[PDB]
Amino acid sequence: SRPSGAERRRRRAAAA
RNA sequence: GGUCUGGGCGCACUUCGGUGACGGUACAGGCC
Repeated sequence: SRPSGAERRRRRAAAA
């Protein structure tokens, strides 16, 4: 969309 | 940052939708 900033916090939170 | 968001930016991917724990949680907001 770009990724929704919250969606950046979800990137690392998919993993950690 | 407990954590979620929002929508771009300055960059790289790609079906051009979204994917990217990159500058960077930085910006401004929710129960902090």
